[PDB]
Formats: sequence, C-alpha cells, structure tokens
Amino acid sequence: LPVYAPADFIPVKGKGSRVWDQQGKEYIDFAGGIAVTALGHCHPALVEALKSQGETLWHTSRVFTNEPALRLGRKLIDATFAERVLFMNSGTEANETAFKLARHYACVRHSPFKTKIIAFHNAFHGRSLFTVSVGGQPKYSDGFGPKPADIIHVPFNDLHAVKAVMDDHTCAVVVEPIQGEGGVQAATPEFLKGLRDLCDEHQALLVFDEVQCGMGRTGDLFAYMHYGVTPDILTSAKALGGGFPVSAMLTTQEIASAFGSTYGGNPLACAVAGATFDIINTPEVLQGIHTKRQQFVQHLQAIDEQFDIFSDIRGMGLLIGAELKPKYKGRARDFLYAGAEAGVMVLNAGADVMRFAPSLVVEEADIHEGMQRFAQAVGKVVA
Amino acid sequence: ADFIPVKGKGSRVWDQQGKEYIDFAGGIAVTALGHCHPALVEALKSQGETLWHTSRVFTNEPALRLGRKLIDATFAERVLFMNSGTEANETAFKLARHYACVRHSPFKTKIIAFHNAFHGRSLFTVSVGGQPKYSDGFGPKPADIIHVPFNDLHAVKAVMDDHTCAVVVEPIQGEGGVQAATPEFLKGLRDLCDEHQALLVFDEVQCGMGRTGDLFAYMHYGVTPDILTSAKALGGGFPVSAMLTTQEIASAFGSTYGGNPLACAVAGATFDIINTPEVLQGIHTKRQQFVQHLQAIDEQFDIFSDIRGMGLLIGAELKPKYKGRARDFLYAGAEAGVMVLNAGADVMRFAPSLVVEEADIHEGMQRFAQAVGKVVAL
Ligand SMILES: Cc1ncc(COP(=O)(O)O)c(/C=N/OCC[C@H](N)C(=O)O)c1O
Ligand SMILES: Cc1ncc(COP(=O)(O)O)c(/C=N/OCC[C@H](N)C(=O)O)c1O
Ligand code: NA
Ligand code: NA
Repeated sequence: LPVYAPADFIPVKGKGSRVWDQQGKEYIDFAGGIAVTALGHCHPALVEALKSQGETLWHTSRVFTNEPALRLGRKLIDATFAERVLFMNSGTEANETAFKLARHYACVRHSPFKTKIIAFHNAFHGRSLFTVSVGGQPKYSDGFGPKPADIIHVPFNDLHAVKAVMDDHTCAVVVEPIQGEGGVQAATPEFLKGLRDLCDEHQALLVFDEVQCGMGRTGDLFAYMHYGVTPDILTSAKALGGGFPVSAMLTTQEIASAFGSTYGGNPLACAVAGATFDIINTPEVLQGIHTKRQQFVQHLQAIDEQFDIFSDIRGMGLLIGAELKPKYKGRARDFLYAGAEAGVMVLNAGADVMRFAPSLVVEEADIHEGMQRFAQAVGKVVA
Repeated sequence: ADFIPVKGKGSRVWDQQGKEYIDFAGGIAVTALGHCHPALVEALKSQGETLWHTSRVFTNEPALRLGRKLIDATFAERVLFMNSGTEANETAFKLARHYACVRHSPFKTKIIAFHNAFHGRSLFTVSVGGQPKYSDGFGPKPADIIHVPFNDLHAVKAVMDDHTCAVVVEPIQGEGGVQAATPEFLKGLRDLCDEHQALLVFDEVQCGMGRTGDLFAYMHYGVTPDILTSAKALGGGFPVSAMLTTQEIASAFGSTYGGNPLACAVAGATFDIINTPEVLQGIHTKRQQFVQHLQAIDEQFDIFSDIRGMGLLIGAELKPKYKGRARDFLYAGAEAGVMVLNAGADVMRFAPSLVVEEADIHEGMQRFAQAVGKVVAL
C-alpha cells in the first residue's frame, strides 16, 4: 500500500526541521521529503542562492554552459573520483544517463552484445521504464508492456550470486551502496569490494546509485568514500539541490568519451546545489551528522527499552532504519500515521521498517522534541 | 557554443564579456516569458521563502492551484506533475500501456509513433522517438513500438489493430523540421484511436503552453487527445512538467499528483500570464513580424524554400543549395549577436519569448539578416 497524506494534512510552510500544515499544526520533520531537504526547509543560504541567481539567469539549454554549472562541476570533480559531470533534473534522469552510458560504453569499446546489467532485489532506481526495470521490485515494473531486456536481478549482498551471473557479456553492475527503500540495508564491505573486483575482471562498469545515500547522508560526502570502493559511474540527486530538483551523473573522461568537463545543468538549480555543496562538504557538518545520528539512535533505543518494538537499528549517518519486531510486522505505516498525529514526520522502508532521513543540520532541540513526539506515537500504537 | 550566457532580461542576454544578444531561441522554446520576468521572479522568491519541497506523499497549495488552472482550461480532469518533458512522457507512455493492460488485455501493447519524432532521451522515450540514430547503441530497447511517417494517415491505419494501446504524436514536430500535422491527419488519429480502443497521446512539451497562439495546439486543431504532456514553457525556465488526462484513464494508476511547490508556484504565475486573451493575441501579431522579416531576408538573399510552424514556433527551411548548413547560419547568427535554433541540418528554427518586444524582433532579425549576408557573401 502506498502512503498518502489525507486532505487534512497539506504542508504549507517549512522552516528548518519544522513544517506547518493548512490548519497551522506544527510538525518536526524527520523525513526530509524522503531524504531531499538535507539542509532543512528554506535554509537561508539556499534561499539566498535561489533569489540572487533568480534575478540573473534561470535557464540555458544543453547547447550552453553557465557559471553556476561550471562552478558546481568543478566542486564535484575536485571532491570526488569524477573527471566529468552531467547535470539533469532528477535522480531518475541521472540513472537513465548512467545506465545508457554503461550500455553505450560497452557497445562502442567492446561489443554490441555486451549488454547484461546486474542489479539487486529490492533496489530502487526511479520510475521511468528503464530505471524501474533495473529496480528490483517486480510489482513496480510489471504492467507497462515490454521491459527493456538483459537485466538480471540477484539478492543484495549476495556476492556468490553476482559471480554466478556475471560474464564477458556483462556491461554493468548497478547498486545502491545502502538500499534506502529496500529496508535501509547497507552493503557489506566484502560485497561492495567484490563488485569492484568482478567488474574489473569482466570489463564491466560499476555504477553506484547514490541518489539517496549521497551528498552527506552517510556522514561522508558520498557513501563510496565510507566504503573506500571507487565506482566507474555515480549518480546523485535529492540532497544535491536541498529541495530544488537537480541531479548529477559523475564519471571519468575515459568513460564519458563514449558519449569541457561539465554538460547541462540549470543555472538556478546549480546555484542552489553549489550553496548546498559548500555547506555539506565541510568538516563541521560531516562530523555533526555522526553526532546527530547517535542522538537519534539513543532515542530509538530508549523507545525500544520502554515499548519493545524494534529488532534492529541500522543505516549510516542520518539515514536511519529501525526494523520492527515480528509482533509488529507490517505496521510501519501505522507508526508513520501515529507519528503524524503526534506532530512528527517519519518514513517507512517497506512495511516492516521505520526510516528517518532528517536535515543533516537538524537542531538538537528538534531531535529531542521530535523523538519525544515519536515516543508518544509509539505509545498510542502499542498501548 | 562559443559564449557563456551570464545574465538575461526579457529577450536580451549578456555573455561574460558583456556582449548583448537577442534571444530568438528561448533555450529551445523554454523561456516563453523571456529571462527573469518580474512576475516569475516574484513567484519564485515568495514561494522560495515559504516551502520548496514536498514528496509525492503530499500535495501542496501551488500544485493544487496549478492543477485547478490546467483542469479548468483544458480537457483534463487529472494532472500529474514531474520535472521534465522526458519524465512527463515516460508517465504518459507508461499510463497508456498500463491502462491498456488492466482495462483491455496484457497483450494490447503496440505504440504507434512517427519518424522524426522527439519525445525525450530516456531509453523508453527515445525509443518512442523517431530518430534511430539517437536510440541505437544502448542495448535492448523497450519493444512494441512501430514508427510510420509523420502525416501519413494511411500508414497509421495499416499498422493499427486491437493490440494497439496508443498513438503518440507531436501536433507539431519541433525538432523534426518544424512540421505541423494536417487537420485530416490529426482528426484521423482520433478516429482510429476510437476504433481500436487506443489512447491518443499528444506530446505538447514544445508546442504547448501558448507556443502556437492557443494555450495548447490541440485547441488550434480542435482534436481532443486522451493524454497530453506539457513542459518547457510551463515553467518559463524552471524545470516542471505535467501529464494531463481524464479521471477514467488516471484511475488505472484528489485531482493532482506530485508537483514541486516552488516549480508549481512559478508555473502558476506563467500560466496566469500566457492564458490571457492579450498574450495569446500578441503571439500571432509577433509571428507575422518574424515572418515578414524572414520573407525580406529571402527576397534579398534567396536562402529559404519554406517558412512554416505555428504561432511563435517558426521554421525556415533552407533551399537545396544550403541544405545541411543550418549550423552555419546558427553560428553566423551568434557572431552577429542573435541566438537562433536549428531543426535538423536543413531548417532554421525560432522559438522566442511569447512576449518578445517588437523592438527586439526587429533588432534580432536585422542581426540575423547580417549573419545571412555574411554567409552568402561567402
Ligand atoms: C536510490 C534512488 N535512486 C533513484 C531515485 C529516483 O530519484 P528521483 O527521480 O530524483 O526521485 C530514488 C528516489 N527515491 O524517492 C522516493 C521515491 C519517489 N517518491 C518515487 O517513487 O518516484 C532513489 O532513492
Ligand atoms: C516534443 C518534446 N518532447 C519531449 C521533450 C523532452 O523534454 P525535456 O526532458 O524537458 O527536455 C522535448 C525536449 N526538447 O528539447 C530539445 C532537445 C534536448 N535538450 C535534448 O538534447 O535532449 C520535446 O521537444
Ligand atoms: Na576528481
Ligand atoms: Na477540464
């Protein structure tokens, strides 16, 4: 079942980690619009970037570059393995470009028959026909007519299964370093390094979808940096624009040459993403993400001590998953709705897992107040 | 291109050296109210202080208001918002497929589309697009897409059957040489879709939101599609898009779905201006100003075989002597200080602001005449 807000919960205003609806009810936001508003609502630096670029230039076509795109590209190139950056609007679009690029690179550099894409059960990569087919939930890709072929799914974290299906006809392995929608499941170190080794062996490209786990979410700028495994292609969105739709596909010159250092990028979007990048990619903010994770986790542990609802607390940085015990299997939506009644916005990650993806700069006072509200909601659900 | 735009106001653009250009390209028919239009800047700033983002779990006031405006003004009863034309087309094509699957048969999957069509660059949309060069080389394409020539109603009749789920068409093919559907072709598509229980999908990403001098091209033609997509002009430069359909069709998936609050506030302001008698009338006045200049340029330099399009989507096809050289005129245009487009290597394309000042039409077309003069003087 999808989760939709009823007619009496329409957000009208946000500031920091607080949201107000049409009736003026105030909520603490631990959801971030699904890990998008990584610097909270109407952050003054992002508002300033939006307004100043908004007076100057909003739009160029892909025929032109613009100063905000150039500056953002340079920032991303300097901070990561990337040598080339392509900007788009959404994570779905960035993933489309990544997957097409892996396919095309294989086609032109090796063979038109080198087409297999390996992906993982419960993966989420977007809702376009190609991306949802690479995604690992057949319920979401069924019912749209013929899917793009040569996509093979195996279980996340099953390196043996990857080894078994990979071959010289394989062009890519596509993986979320942490599967956000798929129960907040993190890759193990041996699995992710194994993917890098298998891609090297088969001359396939390793594609990291960091749309959800990138741009500071894990407490490193990108999850790949936490793991110390470098992909061939990486995608980023959501937190990248802090609520403004923007995305990026990062790769090397060698790979991008199959298709300056940057291509595309809406001037307004890139100005906002530049401001977001400048704040997130700091020692102070990245350290604070770790401090804040532990504040949330301690609250979740306290709730569990009182109410006995969780079997596991997991995730990385400020992507937090809390798996419900068997006695509460399927109840994630109910805790989410009770949370909203109590004035706190949370997420699910499937029907058995609570998910939290607050602003990376969420104030300690908001953590405590929001988690008190969530405790109150838990009390109502399990009374 | 050989310059970097840094600032725009209306239909004038400045580069890093402060060189002033006249913009007849609109970032490819996107900045339909020109650069930094004060109403759009005001909407951006006001919503930008209030709320930028909601997930698809929620709606928001700008999305509800924009949905209402589009529903009241068009055949639509339901509106789904996305970021780009590509995303809106993905949603439209998936919806046509899914509707056929659940309302008729899982085997009802054929999509009919047209040679030279452009629908976006995602794997699915580029495969529905009609330029094999752009869909080749990405591995297995989504199947059950058949292409026939644009404007060939006989060919559509021949390929359509009970296993057909959709006909996808741009009422005017912008990228494909600025070719307009004939009335009998477009009406014919509606009749064949009715006969075969298929959905007629109009891609109005380029020709919609006032571009033709009607709010949507379907209104010009008087042929109502089942699904329509809109983007580009809809946000005036802010990335936003919409898929418009009926309740009966949308139910295969309240009245709106999705929509970025900031994007929808900007698009609401854009909609309010474009959907006015005066702006829509002006589009026709201005088209004739452009066309008169193109005619005078042809009288002096003898370079065009045809001037076509609708409203402020203008195509000027080059004579056989200049075939393949549209890029040469585009570059000479830029040197002369005017930003124009191509529509393939044989066609010049113009897609200026719908409110482009007459002074800018005359100045930009004088610069374009200079560019043409330079190219022809050899
Ligand atoms: C790992 C990962 N990859 C790709 C995407 C798609 O990015 P988007 O198009 O920017 O939403 C996402 C986006 N998730 O957003 C929640 C889902 C969304 N509400 C939807 O179903 O479209 C993601 O988490
Ligand atoms: C009829 C029609 N349908 C869909 C699209 C795609 O819209 P977009 O994703 O908003 O660019 C377009 C976009 N055209 O943009 C011009 C070319 C484009 N920038 C490219 O190179 O992909 C269109 O004209
Ligand atoms: Na680098
Ligand atoms: Na209507």
